[PDB]
Amino acid sequence: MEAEGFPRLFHNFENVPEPKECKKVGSVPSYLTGTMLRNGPGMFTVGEEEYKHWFDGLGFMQRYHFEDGKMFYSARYLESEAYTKTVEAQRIVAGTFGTLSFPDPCKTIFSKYFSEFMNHSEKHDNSNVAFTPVGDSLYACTETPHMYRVDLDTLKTLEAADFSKFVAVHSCTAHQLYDENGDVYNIGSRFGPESAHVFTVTKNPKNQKSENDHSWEHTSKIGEIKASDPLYPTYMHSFGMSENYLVMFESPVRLHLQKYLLSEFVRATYHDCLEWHGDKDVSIFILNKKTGEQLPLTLKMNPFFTFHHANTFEKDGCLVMDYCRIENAGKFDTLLISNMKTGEFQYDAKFLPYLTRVIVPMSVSSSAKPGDNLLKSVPWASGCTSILQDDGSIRLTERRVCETSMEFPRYHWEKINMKEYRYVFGSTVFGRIDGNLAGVVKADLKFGNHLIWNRENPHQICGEPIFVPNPEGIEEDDGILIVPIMSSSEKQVPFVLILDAKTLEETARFEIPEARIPLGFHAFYKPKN
Amino acid sequence: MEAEGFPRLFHNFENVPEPKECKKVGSVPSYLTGTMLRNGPGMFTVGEEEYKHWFDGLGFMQRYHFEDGKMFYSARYLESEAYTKTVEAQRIVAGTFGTLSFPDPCKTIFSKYFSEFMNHSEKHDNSNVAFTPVGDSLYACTETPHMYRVDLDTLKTLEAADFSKFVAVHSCTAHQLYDENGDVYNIGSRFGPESAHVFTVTKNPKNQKSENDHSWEHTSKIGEIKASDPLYPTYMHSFGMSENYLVMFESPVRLHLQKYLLSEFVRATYHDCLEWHGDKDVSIFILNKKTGEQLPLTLKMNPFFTFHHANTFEKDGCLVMDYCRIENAGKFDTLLISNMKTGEFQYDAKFLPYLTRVIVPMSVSSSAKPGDNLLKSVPWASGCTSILQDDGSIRLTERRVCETSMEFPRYHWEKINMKEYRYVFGSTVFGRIDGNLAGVVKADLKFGNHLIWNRENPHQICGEPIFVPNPEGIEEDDGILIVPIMSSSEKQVPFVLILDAKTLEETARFEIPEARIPLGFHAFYKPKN
Ligand SMILES: [Fe+3]
Ligand SMILES: [Fe+3]
Repeated sequence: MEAEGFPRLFHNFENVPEPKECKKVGSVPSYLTGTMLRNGPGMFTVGEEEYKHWFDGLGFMQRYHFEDGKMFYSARYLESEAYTKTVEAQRIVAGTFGTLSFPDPCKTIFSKYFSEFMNHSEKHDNSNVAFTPVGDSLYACTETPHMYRVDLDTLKTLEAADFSKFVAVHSCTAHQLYDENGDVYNIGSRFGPESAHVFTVTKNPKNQKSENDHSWEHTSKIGEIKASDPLYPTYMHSFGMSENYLVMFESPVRLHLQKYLLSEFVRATYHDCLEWHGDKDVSIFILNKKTGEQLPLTLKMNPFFTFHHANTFEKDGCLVMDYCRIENAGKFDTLLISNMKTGEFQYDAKFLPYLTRVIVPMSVSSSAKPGDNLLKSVPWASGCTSILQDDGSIRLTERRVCETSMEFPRYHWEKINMKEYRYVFGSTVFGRIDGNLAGVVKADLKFGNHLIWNRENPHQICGEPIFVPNPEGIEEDDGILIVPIMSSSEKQVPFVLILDAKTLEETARFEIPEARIPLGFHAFYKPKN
Repeated sequence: MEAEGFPRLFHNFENVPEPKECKKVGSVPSYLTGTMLRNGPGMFTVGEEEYKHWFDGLGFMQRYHFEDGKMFYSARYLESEAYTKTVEAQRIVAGTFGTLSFPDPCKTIFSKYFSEFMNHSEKHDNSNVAFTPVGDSLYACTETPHMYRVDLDTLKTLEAADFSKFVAVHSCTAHQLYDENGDVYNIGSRFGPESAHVFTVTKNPKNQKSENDHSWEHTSKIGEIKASDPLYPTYMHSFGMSENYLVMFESPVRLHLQKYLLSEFVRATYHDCLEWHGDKDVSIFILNKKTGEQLPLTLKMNPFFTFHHANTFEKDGCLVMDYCRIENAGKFDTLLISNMKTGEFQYDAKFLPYLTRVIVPMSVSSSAKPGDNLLKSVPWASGCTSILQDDGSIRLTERRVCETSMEFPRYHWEKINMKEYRYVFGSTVFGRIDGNLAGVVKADLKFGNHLIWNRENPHQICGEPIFVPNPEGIEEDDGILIVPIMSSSEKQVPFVLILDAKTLEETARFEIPEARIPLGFHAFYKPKN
């Protein structure tokens, strides 16, 4: 394992099976009682073989448990089929986002399988992206229907769950959204000659007669919207939800569907099948949550990609969408492990994300004429324009909310999910081209008074910040942020940073009693009460 | 069209239908009476679309006719099916090596054609590579069975010839070798679950019951050798021939056969389907020309690729093979038109070719022990080793003949084809990494002095040198070289350079009365007597 640099983060992690108390410096509030589960990649080499993409590493989950003003750390691999098969074969066996599976001599274009492959859907279950709450439990997810319930206290892998038993989808996001009733929404792709994006809701099994309090059984299709090009449907990482609407971008990142359906024979990864179609406008697709009907407006924007939406809400007949905008994501080669090991991913200017707002008029007034900015009468919409076109469509321009590049956006879900709001917290892990020292950004959506927490040295890397509210608080930022601080150097111990969300001033940190924590993805904080 | 640079060479050429006398400076020998036909790419744009690879341009043939101490120039497109379809087009209609045609909406994996595609074979007849003599005529060839007879005087496209009507191959080289009897040898690939390399002879249609004196009908399989990996057979550009043997390299450039067979659905070019398998040794495959039996020796080398073999001959029970060795050819992306337009192709150090010799022992003595260099008692084999292996195989190492990078090798075919010899003439068109000005190289295979003719300015590009013998001569180099000098500048007229082969000193040049001649490939000189 290398002493310093990003290669250090790509050596295999080992289980930390027993929770270890972490060295605390500072103080935490009385309401910091709960458990944060973090998902991400942890196994990058198997024997002499190496995974290719950041998204590929086998899921290695961590538990950050807060109790009596202390923090306890543990970590374990997810016991997926992908993991078990690879550990038992000491070879890369299961396909992942960007690494080939072992070639099967019985699956060639000259074998009988070539006559059966359309009947088959190969299970991809490296659920290393995030955790999704369903009733009383958390499920580890990736961008497939194949999930695992995970024990909050022990990180034990419990039973598998197959989303596609309830709705016919081939892929789906690992970023399901949920509301105050605990109902869980997703969008998935059903591939075919008329590929469609399928919008789903899963009712909270606790609020209804169910087989158990963590069941997915109450899952149904809300509606669906066809891909513009059925053979090149958009890739999708996340989507947005307001009180009444679900919204997605038809991005320039497209899946080459015929190549993916044949990928076993042409020996292509899912990653190989992504293409950047810069010659096409982005479209906004909006579905009514109650009727399942698509909003009848054509909504076009200049090309861009977003991994993550922030919050989404309705105001004055408009749909407000915040998201982290990337000018040209390509096909995500920037996040190949070879390009991250050098650190050069951080300086790919066209790939860096910036928090961005777009404002969609949900109706066009009868007095409006082509060329009119339909937002001109919306005072709070300054910096966005949504211009009526000659053909009745609308062209939307965005406002960059913050000049500091940021991603992994989070907000005060308990108070203002699906409502007008002021703050987005994010991380600068993707990089920066202006030399800024920022690690965590608190972006101000109303007055532009942004706050930052700076990385203390070049070996610190900020993870996704999680907002935990003060139960006795009233303002949107009355709470703390939990921020995992990863380390790319043996000179820097990893730690969990606790910030006052109002000021981004540190109140405590907890040093991890291990040399490394993963260059990970998303985390979920479950309060004890 | 730009005033200067390689982009000049990638604008479409226009027909020059009538021979134009060229401005002569200097003097030529009395025996320079004959016709040189040159093949190469000339049409690179169709409407606003552009072909992608150097190998793609539709064939544009030139005639350089030497007579009465004069040279006459004319040029015309080859009237293939591809050309005929394309002039009547506005987008790329005929697919080539590295460019797709427009997609057929009825040929998706969801259509009935997906059940029929293995029965269908699309004709690729852009015969733009070289000319091959068969009886009394010349045939324009590419790396497919589809050829055209071409009139020596008018460049008129005559009748098509389909090699696959006489032997079952899917592809074959455009670098057929021939002997003093006018027999024509090739190697072609028959793809399938046990892909094989098929070795062929075409008996001179003269001296035999034939439909005419240029017929391919007397074509038979000499034998065949299976690919080591039937789904990854080697790409092949050329091969070698001695008095009694045919020899080919199983190179690291491999065809991804499954991807190629499915290329209509995954929208891949043949070029896209080439891959560099750097982790594999090169194998030498040798076939006896008379008996069709494969040499029962296993012969391995460190990876490399060669476009062009030079001469090949037997001596003292060994098989001597000369060829232009490239360390890492990748999948030929260096020769994409985008990378040639910038001139940067000339400085890809691992892609540059170097004339090279390897020496194959055709038997292993009973006294030989593993670890023995089987060439140790062969005095002239210095710098080469063929070391017997523990498993009975032979591992061969090569000798770099000349330190100046060179390709398009030619030799004094009339005197020493298939015999021991001294000289290879070549061009530096592929580039150089040391800034040298060399244009034409005369390499000495007997450890002698290599001679060079230097380009006069950076806008001169040397084509393939052809050796024309002095009939009164005795020495191997008693003759002249004909060298097309292409121009990348409106300040430089293209011309044909006539060099004394003994000294590589110019005796004459003929200025072409056109602004450009193509960045072309191979040429054939047919003497008038
Ligand atoms: Fe994500
Ligand atoms: Fe060639």
